[PDB]
Amino acid sequence: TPMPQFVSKDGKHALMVDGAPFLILGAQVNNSSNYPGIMDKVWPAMQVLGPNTVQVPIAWEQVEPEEGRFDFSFVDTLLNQAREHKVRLVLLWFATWKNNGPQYAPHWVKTDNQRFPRVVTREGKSIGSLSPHAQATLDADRKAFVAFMQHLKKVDPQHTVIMIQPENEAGTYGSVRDFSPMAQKLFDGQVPDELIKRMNKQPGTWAQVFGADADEIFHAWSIGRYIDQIAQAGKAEYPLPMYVNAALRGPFNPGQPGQYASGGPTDNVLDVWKAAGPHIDLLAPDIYMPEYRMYTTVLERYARPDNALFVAETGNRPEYARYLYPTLGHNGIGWSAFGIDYTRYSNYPLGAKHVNEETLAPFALGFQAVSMGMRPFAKAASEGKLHGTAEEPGQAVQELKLNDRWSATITYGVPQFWFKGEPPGNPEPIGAALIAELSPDEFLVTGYHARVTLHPASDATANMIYDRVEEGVYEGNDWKFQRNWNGDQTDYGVNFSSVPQLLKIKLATYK
Amino acid sequence: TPMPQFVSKDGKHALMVDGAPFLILGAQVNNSSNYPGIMDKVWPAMQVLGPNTVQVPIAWEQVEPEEGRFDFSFVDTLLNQAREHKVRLVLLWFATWKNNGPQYAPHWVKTDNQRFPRVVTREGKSIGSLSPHAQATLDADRKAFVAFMQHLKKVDPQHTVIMIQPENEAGTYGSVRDFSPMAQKLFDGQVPDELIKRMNKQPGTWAQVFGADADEIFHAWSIGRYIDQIAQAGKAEYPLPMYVNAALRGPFNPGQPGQYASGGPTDNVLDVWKAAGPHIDLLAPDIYMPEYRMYTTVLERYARPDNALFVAETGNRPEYARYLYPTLGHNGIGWSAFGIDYTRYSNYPLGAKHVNEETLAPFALGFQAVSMGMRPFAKAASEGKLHGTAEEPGQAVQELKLNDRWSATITYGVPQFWFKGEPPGNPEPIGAALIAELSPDEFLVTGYHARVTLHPASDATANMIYDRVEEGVYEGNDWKFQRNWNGDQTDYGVNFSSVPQLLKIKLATYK
Amino acid sequence: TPMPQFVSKDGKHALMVDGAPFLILGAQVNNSSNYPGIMDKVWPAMQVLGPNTVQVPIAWEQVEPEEGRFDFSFVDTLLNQAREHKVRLVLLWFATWKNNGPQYAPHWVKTDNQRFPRVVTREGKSIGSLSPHAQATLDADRKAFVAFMQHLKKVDPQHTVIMIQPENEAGTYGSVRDFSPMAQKLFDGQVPDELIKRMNKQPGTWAQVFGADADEIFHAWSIGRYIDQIAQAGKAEYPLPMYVNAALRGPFNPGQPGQYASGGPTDNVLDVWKAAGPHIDLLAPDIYMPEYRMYTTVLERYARPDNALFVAETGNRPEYARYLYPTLGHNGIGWSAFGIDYTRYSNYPLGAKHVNEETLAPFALGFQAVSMGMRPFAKAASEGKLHGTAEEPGQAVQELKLNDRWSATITYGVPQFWFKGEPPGNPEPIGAALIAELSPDEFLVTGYHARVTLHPASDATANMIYDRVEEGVYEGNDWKFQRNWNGDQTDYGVNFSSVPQLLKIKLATYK
Amino acid sequence: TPMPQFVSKDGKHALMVDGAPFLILGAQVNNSSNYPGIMDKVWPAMQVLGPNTVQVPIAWEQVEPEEGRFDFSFVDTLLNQAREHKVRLVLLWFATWKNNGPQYAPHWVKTDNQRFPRVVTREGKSIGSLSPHAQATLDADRKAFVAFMQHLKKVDPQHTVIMIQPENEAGTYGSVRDFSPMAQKLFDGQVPDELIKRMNKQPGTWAQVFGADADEIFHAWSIGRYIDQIAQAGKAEYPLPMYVNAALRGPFNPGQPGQYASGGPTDNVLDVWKAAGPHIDLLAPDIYMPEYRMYTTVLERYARPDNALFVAETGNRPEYARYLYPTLGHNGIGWSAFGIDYTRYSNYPLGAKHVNEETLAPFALGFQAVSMGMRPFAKAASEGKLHGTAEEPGQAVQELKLNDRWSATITYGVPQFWFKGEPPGNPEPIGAALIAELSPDEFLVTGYHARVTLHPASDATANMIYDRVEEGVYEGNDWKFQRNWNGDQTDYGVNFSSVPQLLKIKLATYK
Repeated sequence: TPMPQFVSKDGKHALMVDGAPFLILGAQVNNSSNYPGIMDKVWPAMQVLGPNTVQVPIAWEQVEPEEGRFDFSFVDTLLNQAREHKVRLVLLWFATWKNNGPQYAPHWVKTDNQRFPRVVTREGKSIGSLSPHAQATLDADRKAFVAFMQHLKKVDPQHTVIMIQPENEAGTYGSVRDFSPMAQKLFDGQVPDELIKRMNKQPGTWAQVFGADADEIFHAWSIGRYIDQIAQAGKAEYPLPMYVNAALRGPFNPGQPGQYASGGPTDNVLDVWKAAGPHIDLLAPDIYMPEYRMYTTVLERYARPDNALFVAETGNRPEYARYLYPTLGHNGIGWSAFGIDYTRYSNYPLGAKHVNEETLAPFALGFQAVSMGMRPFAKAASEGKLHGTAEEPGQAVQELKLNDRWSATITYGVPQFWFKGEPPGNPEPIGAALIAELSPDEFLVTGYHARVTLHPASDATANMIYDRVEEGVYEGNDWKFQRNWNGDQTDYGVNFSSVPQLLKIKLATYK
Repeated sequence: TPMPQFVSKDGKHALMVDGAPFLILGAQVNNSSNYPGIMDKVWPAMQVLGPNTVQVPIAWEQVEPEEGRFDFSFVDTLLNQAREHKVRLVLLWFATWKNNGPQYAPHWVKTDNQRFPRVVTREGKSIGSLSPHAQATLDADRKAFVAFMQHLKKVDPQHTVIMIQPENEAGTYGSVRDFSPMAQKLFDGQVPDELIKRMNKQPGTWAQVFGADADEIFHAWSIGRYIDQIAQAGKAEYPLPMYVNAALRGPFNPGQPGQYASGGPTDNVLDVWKAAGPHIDLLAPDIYMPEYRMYTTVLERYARPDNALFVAETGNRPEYARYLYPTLGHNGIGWSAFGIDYTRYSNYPLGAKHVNEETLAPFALGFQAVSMGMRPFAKAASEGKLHGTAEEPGQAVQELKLNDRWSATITYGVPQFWFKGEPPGNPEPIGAALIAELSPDEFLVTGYHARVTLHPASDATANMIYDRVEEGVYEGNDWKFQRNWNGDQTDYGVNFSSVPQLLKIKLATYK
Repeated sequence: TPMPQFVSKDGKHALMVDGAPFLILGAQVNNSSNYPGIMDKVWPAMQVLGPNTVQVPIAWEQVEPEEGRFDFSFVDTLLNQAREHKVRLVLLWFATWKNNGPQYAPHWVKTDNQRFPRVVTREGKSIGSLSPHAQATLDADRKAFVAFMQHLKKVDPQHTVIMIQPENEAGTYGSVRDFSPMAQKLFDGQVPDELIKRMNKQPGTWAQVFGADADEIFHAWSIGRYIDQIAQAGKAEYPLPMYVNAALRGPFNPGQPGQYASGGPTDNVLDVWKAAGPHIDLLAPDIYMPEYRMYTTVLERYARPDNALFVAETGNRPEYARYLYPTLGHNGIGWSAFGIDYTRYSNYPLGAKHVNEETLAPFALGFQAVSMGMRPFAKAASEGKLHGTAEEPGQAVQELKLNDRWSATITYGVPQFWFKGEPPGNPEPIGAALIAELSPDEFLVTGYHARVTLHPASDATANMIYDRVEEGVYEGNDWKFQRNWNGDQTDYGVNFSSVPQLLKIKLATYK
Repeated sequence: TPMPQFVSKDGKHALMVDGAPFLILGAQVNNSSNYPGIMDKVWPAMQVLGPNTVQVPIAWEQVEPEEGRFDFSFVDTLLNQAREHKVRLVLLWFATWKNNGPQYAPHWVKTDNQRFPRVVTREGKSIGSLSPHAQATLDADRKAFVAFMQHLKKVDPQHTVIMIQPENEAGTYGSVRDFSPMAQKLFDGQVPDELIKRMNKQPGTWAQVFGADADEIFHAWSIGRYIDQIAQAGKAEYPLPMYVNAALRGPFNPGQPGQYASGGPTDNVLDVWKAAGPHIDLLAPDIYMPEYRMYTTVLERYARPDNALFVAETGNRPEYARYLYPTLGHNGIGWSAFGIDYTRYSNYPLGAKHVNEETLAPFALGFQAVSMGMRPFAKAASEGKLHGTAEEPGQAVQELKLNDRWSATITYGVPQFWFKGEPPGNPEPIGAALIAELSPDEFLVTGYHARVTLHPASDATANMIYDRVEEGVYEGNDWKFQRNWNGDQTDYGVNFSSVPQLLKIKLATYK
């Protein structure tokens, strides 16, 4: 009965849950959906979407409303509800930083700018972001987080909670770093040796070592060390996997640090964050860029040999749903949609104007399909054998290289039969496909609004035979056969529309 | 267990109901919805709208169909039904005047123009309005009203009925005053001393004292004294608060008296009516002017230090619903929509072509929101601490000054998140906000189709902190907490859509 | 317990049913809806429409399928069903003529053109209409009709059946008369004395007496005498009222006889039919002319001092519904819509493409309204005191003279409140009003999509007072009060929309 | 209690089921709807459509997954379900050929191109079609088919299964014939004597006898003999009727053999297939040509004196539904729509994008109408006395010759009453009519979106009388009368809309 753990070796990764790889199919409630009196607007939405994991804020202001006086009653209530509604949990520690700011820190923290000081701009102004350099703020956050992880260990031997997110989009808007004297005395000092090593540099001060990027790298290092110390102390009580989430900078035309949240784990300081954070298992992007080229580039930059891809947040508008499968195709640990409840809040223009059964349906389709084979899909991801893709506007055909023997053509917006002319694509980009290689000649295949045409990748497989195309579902790891597709259903690839269908396809050659 | 009473001192007012301030959230049935056989088309509409007070006609013709033979059986039935359906009552005495005319007076009154004479025009014609100068008509109305108030005292110790409206839009169409000899002998006489005092004038006859306005002021005085005598005699039996309602003249381009109902409490004879009517607690406007500038000007003119604002009637078309909150913002006693039943009558073009759940929804939203905190809202109004505003077409932003420390920006038609560009306003003007100052740093806030952004009003509060933003409801005066809004839900003001939500917002500063 | 009877004296008429005047609010099933196995598609439509009288074919071919072998089992079944579904019946004897033809005569009649000969054209051709001159055909029809009326007397002491229609649109298409030798020997003879008397003519042969109209008048006389003899023999067994129905000729631009059904009771041979038919109580028009001027002219021509108006058939398209009230305004005996069942037959373009709750609603509204006061309305018609009108396209205002004291203005398509501008009319012509004078100052008033404004018709009533405007219903002749309309509901006339409402309006004058 | 049998003599044909002629009103499930776990998406669609016969694949790969190891469990389950849901079955043997290919043959067949060789092109390439010349493939298919028919005999004494289809669209895409040496040695040989006889030719080799068509005729003969041998061996175990289905070549502009499936029973090798296949009862077209002229021409070419017409497959788009009645008008054995289940597969553009109650309704209408008289309709077809027609775009009138005495005019898109102008046709071509001659003067008539006007075909019947027009249904062969249509319902022909109605019309003449 092992607890959840994150493993990563030689560029292959797994979130182990109950002793086997697990893929997070996640939903995050809105930021103020973290009280008993509002949960009856959370669970009905989850029942429609059907995530296997729900992200919920655990606010520092609610568990330590007065210093030393802890209250974990909402954690207790939430664990009971998640167990009743059959989901795992990822708890979000809203503390020193939530979207750069201290708004979720307790009254006795965020109103006391002397004991818990804010970042000071170069021009001398205090701004709405707590300085990472103050020992008092670190001590207070870590104490509450330690008490949190101690409580969790006592009341969750079921391991309902599988990961913790310490802080939420840490970083600073409105200044590249802290310019207070306390900060400057550290910025004037020598760059720590660990960072010199990891960055392949020569010793010196921050200004000497990093030049024009010293301010931003200093801030990223200082935030990273701050959260790493919290993660280390919490893991000493209850060593759940832990990750931080990034408010992104633009992948192609980023602004200046401070326009984006400086110091957060943005795509230019990933090495700094890895060096600062040996106790942080991964750096997760929060992706609200609906354009295909931007979204998929962010996925590629955060999927590294030293970083399992977890899309911790993404939009809940219907065009976002299709990005689930390409995310899983990077063989990370999963993907989560943000803003899933019926509280009538909307983060439009980032997300949907409303959350209801219609807006959730495109998301539920993928969650249902993956859930039909989640443990085999997760095993495949743990071995780097998952492939996934989403439809790009203006391109009705994609090619997926599977292995030496087979490839898959993905065609969007076509009939499930012979068609004349070039594939038109779906009227809106809504298609996706997901393929796991189970063995060299057998694949798990699902998709929607799309045709998947497996075909030979070499002369050795030119004489292709469909041996079986079994529709069915897995119970855990046991395959439950429904029917063998054949005839019209495989003559023009295998075609998916709007219902979740999993196909276990065994290929052969005639000899 | 005190009876209802109206208190007013130094420009602050309260309708005391069950020993505490009360705000009327009212609905008035149509003019012929005052019989047992039609009430099953009243209560289903009230169940949807959810008023806390219902206005119903009590017709002189129904309670004294023959002289001396009183019948209060409908009053009895109505009290039972209002108690069953959990509303308070305001009873409208349809007697000497209903919309200037005697149509609701009994057969033995309105067919006898000798004993109960009509106004005579300057040219000698009797018109459809009873003369205020006839002692017989005053005596007969007052007798029936006294018997009415005696009956009410006996059968309503519960105080279901909280106010009485003697007469209904008294005044005269088609003549500025009565020109009959009976009238002229009074018009030739000396202006009574009380009116000379209140009007800051020198003694004389009506023509000497008031000049070109003598005819209209004489008529207003004479009607005012007539109704005051009825109110005084009724209050001697059962001293419920009492008010009269005004058919309005145009605020900017009024016609001549007689085109509008001359002698009624129009905005140019309010002092005359106050002098004539020490036993009439307030002069209430009936507002069927949907244009923002006209509607809000009428509110300002009738909200005086000597006159608590009560909007006794207003339209039931959807654009009217938003005027509830600016009305309450004048710290009067409430607001009532006219024409609320399912009898299939329509007073379009003044009001809605139909009354159903769709047309009532915009009204129900505000009634539900205010009802969630009605007694605290009424306490705030009794202290002059209520603020309210409605959306004006072409203006997407309003500013509300709250106190020395805080103000509120009201923004219409915007996302509940960051938006680029100037606020567009709602496509139709439908937004409103209502704010009560509970203490210098704590406010009750609700609105719809609107964003409320509290912000510093002085250098002393520049370092603004949201201490709590508690969503919840009051049970009487006891606050029932649901959740604390934070994060996305307060980063861009607090945003309201189409559901009733009450926020108790405590502000702080970091130090 | 009297049987139904028709009375007519000095231009005033009544269908007496159960000892008092009765107004037929009728529905006729389609022509093949006269068998047990199809009645379950009749009664559900009647339940929606709510007629008080249903017309049903009784086919000669079904009650005498072989000569001498009578079968009245469907009559028995139908009486049971009409009693169960609470309607009266008018039975249509489909025999020698149905729409000019013998198609409903038994096999042994309509296939035997020797014993039962057809009309012969001038050029020698037999056409699809039976000759009225053959004694064999008269004898056979009359025998079956006598057996029919004998059976009815035995099995209907309840008087479910209130009238009989002998034949159905008798007349001849394709020839003005019979030109066979049998016919010519009668045409050559002397005009019978009774017809010479009634037509104010001098004796002679048909050609001498009537000139160019001799052929058509001869045919009308001969058909009239034929049916009169059947009616006389049937009435001798069971003297129910009896009427014949007319396929109309054009009121303004009629064709030639034979294009229209020559010999039928068309508007130019009404005197001939009255002379030929002393045992036929009335001549009823079948009106499928939707244009206002044509429809109302037909009503005027068939409403005579010697002819009570009964609209035996009219269209079931929605524009026809409004013609009910002007029909009743001629103080005849009622009005019936044709084609009322759910068999999925349509007589479009004459009638509606479908029969369902939507197409029936405009008809049901009037039937419900009249049924709320049917016996008082019928009493008023029996005295010539009913007034009715329907909306004409392009005319939004009509005036109804009621008596010396009062008139009514009918205004179409206006608000139920003050409106600026000229009345626009309803977008389609759908309005109607019905007014019964109960006494000189009291009226029964109903309407739909219309305003009724009673107003003085003389200087004596200039000082008009609404004494009562009672909404309610009658149970038999007992008035059941609901409420008194007043205020807004009578300030702009009394306004009717889409629900059935009956108002008993007592007018007064102030003195 | 006879088993099903096919009889054909002198150009008249019958499928005898339970001892009497039977007309297949068929539905075929999709190609992968042949497993227990998917049948719950078959029967709900059949319940809506209401076929009397369902076609289901029986796949060689499922009944002999390993050689010698038979498994008929799905056959057993399917028989139980068809009996429960009250349909007959036609089982489709998916074996050596399914749409030219071996995809439904077992693993040990289709992956072994040595023992079970594919067709070789002229240029030397193996293509996806099994060669008919290999004795091993014939032996293996026939063995499995024999075991299949043996099993069926044991478990289906109820005769739920009425026909078998050996193979499915046999033929070859991509080559006119096999060019392998094995094939060429047969092609070089002498044409068998039976084919020389039937083709009215002189002896010789294939190239000598048939010239430019030798390749295609050789292939058709070789496939025909292959399947005939299977049919003969299966019939020896259980002699159910058997048929083959044809992937069609274009009727007017066919491509080359190999573009269409060469060797299949295309319209140019019907004589070859008749000569090769004395044990194959008929050659059935699969018609996915929606254009009227192409569809009806295919019907005419496959309806031969030596070939009963069975439309084994046709489209499930709504325009196809109307082709049922003209198919039955060729006096064959029935008609079946392809793709009838709720699995969410679509063979659009050939068929409908979706299968649901709306898309099935036009098909269900005809199935319900024919089912109301199926055994009399089948008796009439067995005697060549069925007549049927469908609406052609641009032609609103058709004439059907019935016999010497009567004809029927079919008019599309007109009212059920008199209309002015030329018939417009239905907006889309949707009408059809079906007429059985029961005796010289009595007909069974049904249709939809159409008028049927019976009229004289000779001077002897000029004096036409409708004797009876009985609406009703048959229970087996017993007529159950509902009503006699007359009057309006027969004055303008008999008119059909969207509900199933069967009329038994007896015609007479008056004398």
